[PDB]
Order: sequence, then structure tokens, then C-alpha cells
Amino acid sequence: VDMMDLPRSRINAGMLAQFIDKPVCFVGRLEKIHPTGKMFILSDGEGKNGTIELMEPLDEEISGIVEVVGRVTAKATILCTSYVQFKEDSHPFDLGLYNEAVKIIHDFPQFYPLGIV
Amino acid sequence: RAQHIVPCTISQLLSATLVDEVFRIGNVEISQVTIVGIIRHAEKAPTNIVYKIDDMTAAPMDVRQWVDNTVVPPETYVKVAGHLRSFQNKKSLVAFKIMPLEDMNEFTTHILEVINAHMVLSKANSQ
Repeated sequence: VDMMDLPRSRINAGMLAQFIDKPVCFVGRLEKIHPTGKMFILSDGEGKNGTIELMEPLDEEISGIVEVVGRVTAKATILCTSYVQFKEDSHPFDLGLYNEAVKIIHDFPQFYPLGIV
Repeated sequence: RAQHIVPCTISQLLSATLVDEVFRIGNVEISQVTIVGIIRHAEKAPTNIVYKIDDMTAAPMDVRQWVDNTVVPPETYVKVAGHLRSFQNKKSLVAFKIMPLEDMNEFTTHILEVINAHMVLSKANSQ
């Protein structure tokens, strides 16, 4: 913990609020990188913003679609413990579609369960 | 009777239990399955290669691939087709196909296909 041993919930930014302190999975487009390298902004499939906080300043540069894994802060930002740049080079990732999937994941937890049930 | 290749989340696999000689999550019999996750750790051996594959849904799972190309680099996304087997009360997947994800959209497709197949088959099983 290091959260790789727990279920993590795929959310959009619309849901941050309903997820304080829970482990989550935020997929978004890189909007801004803070000068310090310690914080950055991703916009979800509905074009809304989530703030990603870091422990160590960003190691190298990132952009495009990033998938962040972290705990939702008291301030409803995300303390990130790892991220992944999405292989985009041959086909662009439809961020809007993914957003529908997220919604559907939450209308149907009996069919996309979270953790051993 | 008929045995489809059911798309799944790892949380579904770890939750499936044995019921009359076949694995079952919800009331969907499963055997052949595809998952899509992210290689968190490779493990080389000459016979077999063991991966730790993580989607969102639970702790990463073991995926064994029996060798005979190269070891897929930790960090990459992959689709996996295989058989769900449990040995020492521990579920693992026996992969026939492990293919680095080309178009990250396939990944969304999967989330959609899982929720869909599971919804359809569980309905079809009544009745």
C-alpha cells in the first residue's frame, strides 16, 4: 500500500466527490503540468478537470491520455501512486466512449464487480 | 452443450467458485475467458513465463504462458485469452494467447463486452 493490492474504481471527475479516501483509477487527457512537476491536471471524457498530486516531481514529460492510480484526497484531488501514458501512436483513444463505459460500470456493478465478492 | 469465450474482470475470476465440475460466477459458467490488464511483473523460466496482470478490479492475477516470442515488457497493456484453473486454492489463468494491446480502444471495448456478455448469459440461464 502502494495500492496495487486493492480494487480501484474507475471514475470520471464528476465522481471524485463521492470517493474521498477510496482508491481510484482516473483516465484523462493531460491539460496542464505544474512548473514544480509535482501536480498536474487531466480532463475526463466529459471535458471536466481532475487534479493529480504527486510525491516525487514528474520524472520525465508526459501527455495525451494518462491513466492515474491513487487515493482521493480530503480536498478531492488525487494523490497519485503511479500513472501510465496510453499507447496512442497508431489509433487515437476515444476518451468520450471510455466515459460511457465508466458510467455503465456503475450502473451494473453486478456485472463488473469491485474486488472479490 | 455450448461453451463461449467469456470476457471477464479479474474480480470475476477470483470470485468464481466450482459448481458441478465447472466454474461459475453469477450464474455464468466460465472456462475460456479473455481479460485485459497491464503487466505489472514478468517472470522468465525456460519452460514457462509467469506474468502478474492487473485490470482495475482486484489484486493482480497470475497468468502462466508455456514457452517454446520475447517476454512482454512490464508496464504494457495486454489482452489475454486462456483457461481459468485453480490449484492450491489459488486461481490462475493458463494463457494460450497473450497479445500486446494495439489500439487502447480495444480496452474500452472489453469493459463494454464484459458487462454485456455477463448480462446476457446470466439472463439466458433462465428459465
